[PDB]
Amino acid sequence: GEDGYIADGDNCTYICTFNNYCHALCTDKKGDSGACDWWVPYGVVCWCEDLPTPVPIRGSGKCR
Repeated sequence: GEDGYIADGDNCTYICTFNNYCHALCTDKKGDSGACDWWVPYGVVCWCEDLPTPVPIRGSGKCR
């Protein structure tokens, strides 16, 4: 469906160092694939491709 940085129900991304971790995390959540992006406005977090609407991605605002 959509692409972006997988977040949790409280607007928080997931930290990473390796692409494998993000890949599994993303696939675990029905995505196509995933990779760790080292330079993002939130730090080094997971980015997913073709992630379903049931799963949230980061949006504008705070992580609480």
